[PDB]
Amino acid sequence: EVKLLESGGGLVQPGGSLKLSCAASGFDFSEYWMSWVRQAPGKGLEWIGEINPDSSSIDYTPSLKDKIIISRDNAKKTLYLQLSKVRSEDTALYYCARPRGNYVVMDYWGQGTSVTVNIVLTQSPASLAVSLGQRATISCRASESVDSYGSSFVHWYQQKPGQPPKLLIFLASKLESGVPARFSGSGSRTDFTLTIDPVEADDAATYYCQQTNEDPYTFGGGTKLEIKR
Amino acid sequence: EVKLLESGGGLVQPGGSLKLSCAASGFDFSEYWMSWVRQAPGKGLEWIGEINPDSSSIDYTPSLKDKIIISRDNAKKTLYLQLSKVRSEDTALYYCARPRGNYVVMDYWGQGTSVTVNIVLTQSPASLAVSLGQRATISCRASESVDSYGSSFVHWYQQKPGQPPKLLIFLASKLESGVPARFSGSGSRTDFTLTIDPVEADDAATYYCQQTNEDPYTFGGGTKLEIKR
Amino acid sequence: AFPSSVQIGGLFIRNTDQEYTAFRLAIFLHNTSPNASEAPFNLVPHVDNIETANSFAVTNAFCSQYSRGVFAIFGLYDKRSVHTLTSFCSALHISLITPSFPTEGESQFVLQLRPSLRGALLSLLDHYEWNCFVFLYDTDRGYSILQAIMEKAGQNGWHVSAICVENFNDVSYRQLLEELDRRQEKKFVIDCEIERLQNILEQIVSVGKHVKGYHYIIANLGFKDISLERFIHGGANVTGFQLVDFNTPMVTKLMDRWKKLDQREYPGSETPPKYTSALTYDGVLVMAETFRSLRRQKIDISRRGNAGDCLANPAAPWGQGIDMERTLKQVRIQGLTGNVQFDHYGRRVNYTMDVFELKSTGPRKVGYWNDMDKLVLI
Amino acid sequence: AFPSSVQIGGLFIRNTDQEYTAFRLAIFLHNTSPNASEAPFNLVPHVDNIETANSFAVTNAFCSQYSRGVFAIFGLYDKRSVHTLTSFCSALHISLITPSFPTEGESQFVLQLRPSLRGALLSLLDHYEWNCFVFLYDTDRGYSILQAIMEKAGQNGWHVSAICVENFNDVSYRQLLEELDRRQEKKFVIDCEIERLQNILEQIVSVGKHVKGYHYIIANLGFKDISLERFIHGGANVTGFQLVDFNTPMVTKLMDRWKKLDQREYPGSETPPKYTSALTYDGVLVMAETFRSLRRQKIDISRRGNAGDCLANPAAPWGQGIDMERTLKQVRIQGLTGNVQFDHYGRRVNYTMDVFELKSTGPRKVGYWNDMDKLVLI
Amino acid sequence: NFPNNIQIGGLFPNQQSQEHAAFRFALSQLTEPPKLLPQIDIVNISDSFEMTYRFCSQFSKGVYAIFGFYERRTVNMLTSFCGALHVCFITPSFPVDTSNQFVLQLRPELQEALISIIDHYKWQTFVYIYDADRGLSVLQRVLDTAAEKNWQVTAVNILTTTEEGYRMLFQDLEKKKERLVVVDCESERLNAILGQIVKLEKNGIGYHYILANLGFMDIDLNKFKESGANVTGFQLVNYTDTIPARIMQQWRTSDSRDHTRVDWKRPKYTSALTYDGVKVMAEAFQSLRRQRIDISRRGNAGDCLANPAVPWGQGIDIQRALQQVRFEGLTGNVQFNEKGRRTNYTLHVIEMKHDGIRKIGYWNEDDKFVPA
Amino acid sequence: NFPNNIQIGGLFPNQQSQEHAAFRFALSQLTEPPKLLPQIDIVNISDSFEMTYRFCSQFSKGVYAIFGFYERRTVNMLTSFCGALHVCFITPSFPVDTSNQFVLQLRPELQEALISIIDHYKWQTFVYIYDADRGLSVLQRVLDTAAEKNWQVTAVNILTTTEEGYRMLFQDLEKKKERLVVVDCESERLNAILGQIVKLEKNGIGYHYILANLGFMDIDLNKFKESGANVTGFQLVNYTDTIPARIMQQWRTSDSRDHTRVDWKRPKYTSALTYDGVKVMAEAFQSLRRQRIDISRRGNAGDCLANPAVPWGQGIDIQRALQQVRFEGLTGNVQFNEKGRRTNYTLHVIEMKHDGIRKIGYWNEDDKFVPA
Ligand SMILES: *[C@@H]1O[C@H](CO)[C@@H](O[C@@H]2O[C@H](CO)[C@@H](O[C@@H]3O[C@H](CO)[C@@H](O)[C@H](O)[C@@H]3O)[C@H](O)[C@H]2NC(C)=O)[C@H](O)[C@H]1NC(C)=O
Ligand SMILES: *[C@@H]1O[C@H](CO)[C@@H](O[C@@H]2O[C@H](CO)[C@@H](O[C@@H]3O[C@H](CO)[C@@H](O)[C@H](O)[C@@H]3O)[C@H](O)[C@H]2NC(C)=O)[C@H](O)[C@H]1NC(C)=O
Repeated sequence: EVKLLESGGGLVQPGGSLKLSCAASGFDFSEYWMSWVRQAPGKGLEWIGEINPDSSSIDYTPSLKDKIIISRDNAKKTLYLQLSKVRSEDTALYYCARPRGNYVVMDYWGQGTSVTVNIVLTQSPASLAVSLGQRATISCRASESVDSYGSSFVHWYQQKPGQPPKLLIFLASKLESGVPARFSGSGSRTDFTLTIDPVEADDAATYYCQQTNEDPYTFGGGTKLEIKR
Repeated sequence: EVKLLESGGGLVQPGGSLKLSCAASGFDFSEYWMSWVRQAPGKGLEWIGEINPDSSSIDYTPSLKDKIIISRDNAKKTLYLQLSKVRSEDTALYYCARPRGNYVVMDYWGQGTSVTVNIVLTQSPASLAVSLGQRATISCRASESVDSYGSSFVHWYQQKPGQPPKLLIFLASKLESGVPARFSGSGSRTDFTLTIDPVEADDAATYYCQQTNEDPYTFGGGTKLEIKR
Repeated sequence: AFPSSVQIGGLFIRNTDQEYTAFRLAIFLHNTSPNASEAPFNLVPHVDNIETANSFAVTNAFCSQYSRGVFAIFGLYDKRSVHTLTSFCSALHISLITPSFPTEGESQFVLQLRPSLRGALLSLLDHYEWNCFVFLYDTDRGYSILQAIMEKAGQNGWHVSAICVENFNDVSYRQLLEELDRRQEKKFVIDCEIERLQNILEQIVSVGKHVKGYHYIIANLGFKDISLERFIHGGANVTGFQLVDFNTPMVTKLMDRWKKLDQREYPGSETPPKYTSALTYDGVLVMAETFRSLRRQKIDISRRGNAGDCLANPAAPWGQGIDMERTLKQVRIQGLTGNVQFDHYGRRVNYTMDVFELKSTGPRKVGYWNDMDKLVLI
Repeated sequence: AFPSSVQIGGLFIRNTDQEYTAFRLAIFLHNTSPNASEAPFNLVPHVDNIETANSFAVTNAFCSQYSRGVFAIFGLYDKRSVHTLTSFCSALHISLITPSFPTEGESQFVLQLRPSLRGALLSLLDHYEWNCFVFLYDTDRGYSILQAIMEKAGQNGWHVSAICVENFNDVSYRQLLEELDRRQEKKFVIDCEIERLQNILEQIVSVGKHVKGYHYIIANLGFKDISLERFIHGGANVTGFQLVDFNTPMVTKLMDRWKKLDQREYPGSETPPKYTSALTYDGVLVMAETFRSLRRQKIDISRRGNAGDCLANPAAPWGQGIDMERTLKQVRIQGLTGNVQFDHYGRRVNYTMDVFELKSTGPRKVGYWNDMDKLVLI
Repeated sequence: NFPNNIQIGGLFPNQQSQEHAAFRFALSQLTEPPKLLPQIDIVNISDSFEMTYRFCSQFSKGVYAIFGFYERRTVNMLTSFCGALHVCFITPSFPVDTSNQFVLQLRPELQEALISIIDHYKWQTFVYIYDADRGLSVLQRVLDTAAEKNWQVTAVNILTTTEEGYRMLFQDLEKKKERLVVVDCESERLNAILGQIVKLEKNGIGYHYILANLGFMDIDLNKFKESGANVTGFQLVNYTDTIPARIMQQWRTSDSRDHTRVDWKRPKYTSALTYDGVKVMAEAFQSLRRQRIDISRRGNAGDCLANPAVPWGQGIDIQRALQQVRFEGLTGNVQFNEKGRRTNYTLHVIEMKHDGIRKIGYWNEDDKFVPA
Repeated sequence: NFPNNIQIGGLFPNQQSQEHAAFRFALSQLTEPPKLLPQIDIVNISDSFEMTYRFCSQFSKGVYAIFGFYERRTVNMLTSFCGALHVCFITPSFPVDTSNQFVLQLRPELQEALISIIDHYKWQTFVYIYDADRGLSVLQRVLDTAAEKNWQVTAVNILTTTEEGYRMLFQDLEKKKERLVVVDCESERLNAILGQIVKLEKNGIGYHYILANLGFMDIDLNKFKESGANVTGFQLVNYTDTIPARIMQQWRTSDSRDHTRVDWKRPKYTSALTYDGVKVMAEAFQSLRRQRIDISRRGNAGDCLANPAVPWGQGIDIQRALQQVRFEGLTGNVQFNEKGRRTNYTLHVIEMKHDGIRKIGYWNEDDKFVPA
């Protein structure tokens, strides 16, 4: 399991150049490319930019590309994203993440930090609450193909408010490493279906279904599950 | 050359048995048969008897066979001839002789002794007298075949009065051994011929020709030869 | 309602006119014979000459025989064609018997009439107390003998000089023999083809290694079919194996019928039959026995709907053929090679082999090898 | 007034097809040839095959040829027919030329084309410095070699083991070879017939005496006409004599004409000609040359009055045969075997022979032998 | 002249494999106007009946070149079919001693480099551990060299031996001070073999293991680091050079998804061989198009099983286009001799002695072993 | 049936010889009603043309059996003519190794008695002096025995060597204390050989000559009596037994004078062989007449030179008549085997050493050498 550190979320001056430091501890960007994603409060996450494994070509955001530039060092394993003409709407929560395709254990996003200066899928049921020891099925309908290049290309990531996001299931064939979640895609899955058995108190989070089959991998509305006491 | 001894010629009583001792010194009758002959004074020699080499069968005279019996010992090599009813005419000169067919050296007659109690051949010239160093030819005409069994079968022997006889030539192919006489049978020899070259004083003797082809070998009238001074 | 005339095929390779002659002799004595109650059915082969078999020609022959509607197949394979033909019999459910070298692992629908020489050779090597020798071999008949020799040498500490003579000519043979004589190696085990064995023996007697003091082991099923006359004069240690016993009424009857044969009608009749001809005759005999057994159990075998393409989109197996296979491994005949018996896989059990040693008066029996009593010497 | 067609006869024995074909080829080349000034007369043979030549068949053939009216006779004799035939050519005044073994003493009207091997063998034995060896021989070609070996051994103190192999079979040959090897006798001189020499070499290589350390001397006029291939591999010491040289323009012309031939009309043409065939060809050449020389000296040959009975009450010598006998010894030709020179007796004088030694690379020249310079090695 | 689209067939063993992902990526890397159309098929590596069924089906389809794998059972059948039908075959599987020139082998021979490596260390007595289902040609060469040079070789089959046999072998080896072993098998089986070696018996002093395979870093030799256990291995693809690093970067940063699940594990050399096979096929077809030679099929060829075995006319020209391909790809320089096998290659010899990865020299066809 | 007179031919070498006298005396002894009429011819035993002319003339005259002599030049021709024309030949000359059954040899073989005598005296190194014009079969047997028993034999030909060669041989022999000599030749030549030996060379210390012949007392060896000179000869005819003494006595006392001049003073054994030949011919013809078998000539013999041979039918029976003849003569028992040569003979071995004639033993075919 790789380790990602992202701390120092604080307010910034109006219009000043703000930088967020993200560290890939115990690893390097040479093996897996690092990508930053921008998410707002009560809104889906959007890819703020991507990098290359060899640190050759770096991608940018689909909404505000030229407004932010991210520089990363693989040998130092440290990434900093600077910006110009930062506004109130531009001060979104930028979180780094390691590449999910390298490994399930390597599919560990950063801690994430917020400052105060895509994939179209519908996940149901929006509200879920079951006791410990129960099984629940969540279905996310999508408009694109159910499976891209034979196997499925849909992922579900369970993120909590104030906690680091974790990718529960990836491509319906490789679930989360370290802690194997029972919820994973199976069958034909015209709607991406995940059956969790059992849920726990630590699993009280919103699982957003991002369809990696449709470029790019962006979290949708998601489905929130809790732990009934 | 074999040695023969015959001595003891003397007068005998009327009708008594006479014996002549003939010794074959240095030899034996086993190798060669011994034959005794009888010759009267002024007459040709007649075979008084013949013996065998193995001393098995003994022959007798052709004129008086039963009147005289001759006993010979080969190991002792001694011959003695006894007689019965001996008359004046029966007292003839008895002479032994070794076999002439064994060898020319073995053709040595005995000395011969006289006591006082065939082949038809004409030899010419009867009277011969030449100096030393001369050659003489004598012809002996006969009535039988000139040659018998391939070669000739006539012989000439030179005997002197009071001397032992000696065979000069035998069968016209083997002359006298010891002293090789030049007179020998040669050529076709319708009459027995012998060319003597040269004559000597010791050769003054009468040569009698006997035809061995005509049974038996008996000396004829012969021819007399001498030495002129 | 078993028809009298079956449509059995056959497969033969080059330099196999002797075994073809034996096959035709066996089919003649099966086809025309008295005691019709012992053979109420006729036999007509469907032969195919292959001319130095590769996999393509063998596949074409198998497909032609399948299109012709064969019941069993009498075939021969080399190293490069043992697998695929067997694989065909592993898919089309067509029983097949061979006189070629046995192999392990396949089993199913292929039977091997040639018994394994592994046990007899290992027992003879252990009895002679050999520790250091040269093993000359070829790769044309698998690698079972080489692997067994390597395993025995590893488990016993033997010094085996394994030399392959597949691509060796006469000059290389002479050089190898002289170099081996330089290293004072006088103990040899030779396992090659009959022509290769003849060439090796000819080069050995040409160099002058047939004198007393040299040991040679012939690793073949036949010993009297090899021209071994100069080795008698040289007095070399020669030991071989024999499968068919000539002092048998059945073998001497076949010998009488062989000397009764014509010259040009059946080629190769001038030579006494080898072990392969004996295996071919035993294969025809076991074929007749297994068809009589199929008659006995009152099972009717016919191939009418299963006469389609050689290779189709689905599998097209013969329904009764499995039963035929079940019948063909349960025989108890006595042929030239002795008692012919098989197991679930197909190898031969309870087979008697004779060890022959060549001496001044000629080869003579020393002992016999079975698979229960091992080697017993007389 | 020379007659265009002579009535020449010929005599041949059993196992003489190669020499007969050489004689026929020589007659073919002499008769139908260009340059009629070089050959103004034709030749027709009167050939009689004798079939195991005893004296009666040879006498019958000679009398038949005498009744035919022959002039010169090309004949071959064994040991049992050398004398009487020569006698038949001595009183009857008929010239006769042979490629058979040389003989001394008879001379007169007998000509011998084979050169004497006595001097070359004695010189090679003296050069090799031998003192103890085994002389294997037979009585089929006289006793001159045996007597010469005995005389040389007596004069030099050699240890010669003279063994006759006339009545020896294969088992006796093997027993003799093994007993001789038991006595550490590794030096051999073999002088036998061609078939006997082949059998001796075959038994030697069968026993195993062709390895290095054994010395063999081939006492024959030819060395390349015998099958010597296993001795090359064995590396045994082999030394032999050769009479004809294949690097001669006349010899290679004959070889080129011999390779352009048929089979059934000229049997036994598959091999290069032996020394006897070369001697036959040289005899035909010297026969044509002496007929031309007889034509040159302005003497007319004829035979009409001397054509009566073979065995008559008086002697009937050929009147002009003395001139032919004189002319036969005055030839100065060069043929396949080299310069053909004759003496007052008849044996070939002033000739050349070559010495060959056998090893891995094959036979090659080591030296030459003449009767004037003796043996000279290159 | 040459159509822009041409069909190629595939005899792939499994659909979920790293070789399949490398095949798809290498086919997606094509930009030239000649284009390749894949006709992959998934069958047993054994069971030559199914393999020849698919071969006949693909020949009826009308493919030009076939890329696939085989075992010892089906190598002879594929070689004979490609030599008779004159159909070009390109394979990354093991090479064989006897094969026609119309089959192409991308795996370099390891029958002479192993002998040179053994000669370097002056080995005389050792234990050889071979796999039966791999090919006995290398074992034959080792045995011939041992017989010629008077060596002691203990030849052991992996499937024949067992636990007690391994224990008796190792207790026999431990009695000798110098303990030398060579092994040769595929890395998938070699991983379990090395695990059995490490989790039962402590190696310690000696045990100079020689891993006779084309891939060295593919083997997880982390437990072979505990004590001693000197390793001598061979490597074909070295991921530091400019062209392989660029190619791996393009593979990693591409958006082609690569559907064969995780394609990393330990990059395997078979994926590089598959990439090189696609590269040589594409470049050879491009060069053949550059020469303006007609390769269009004159109708259809449905004669996989027919009594006239006449081959198609231009197949010899297709083989000629394949016996000349040349470029620097993942495995290095690529070249073929007259026999149609891989020649003119360089193997990096890497030896570890309780320290880490260290290269000691390189092997060349003409220069033999050059230490460094 | 059988006519009272039957004609026999003779190939005699010389009219003036002891053999002719013995022939005439033996023919004069015939008193049986079967009478042998003689046709003798005198020729040199050489120039085979003349001798086969004489043979053909005799055959045209119509002889039944031929008695004569042959040498090495005419042995083969006479043997072939008698084996082809089926004419019975009886000879007292030397025996040969190879001959047909229709020729009869009266001289017993000496090739085995000599070897036994040499084995008796434990000879290892010796000089063997042989005559070329006698037959080399005995030399071949001696050489084979020497090679088998590891002997040293110095083979010397009489005509080849000279006086200087004899001096060199004798001065080489004198260097060794135990010098040993074997000689073999006819007695006429052996007399001159022995005179050469006594003329200048010492015949004293050592010098154990072994005279290999059939007549020991034939040779005048009174000069060999000087000192030492031990000689071991063989004798066939004994002039002491009752029957030879009786026949010799009958020869001494003969009414008809014999031919030549002298046939005594050590008479030759060949005369005894001629007497035995006449006796066996007479006994064979008498036994054939007793059996009442027709042997009359059914027409004319014709000539030797005919394209069909056509042998006379009863001639083989004549050979049969020549085979079962058995009695005692001058040479002893006369018996013939299947091959037509004399067998089962007794040879008296007489060895003298400075003392006189003394017999040491005898030789028989079945008993080998029995000393006495
Ligand atoms: C792909 O094809 C190969 C070749 O046919 C298959 O190997 C074969 O598998 C069968 C099993 O269906 C084996 O048959 C049986 O094996 C058992 C093993 O215990 C044995 O007890 C039976 O008597 C029978 O022989 C067959 O031996 C085997 N062929 C070999 C090893 O050469 C392979 O299984 C196939 N793979 C798949 C995934 O279909
Ligand atoms: C009986 O036949 C033999 C041979 O068959 C005769 O011997 C031969 O005699 C003549 C002399 O008349 C020899 O000729 C001479 O040869 C010498 C050799 O040194 C030579 O120098 C003379 O110029 C003359 O040519 C001939 O060689 C010889 N044959 C031999 C020895 O084989 C014998 O003469 C005949 N008997 C009678 C009574 O004629």
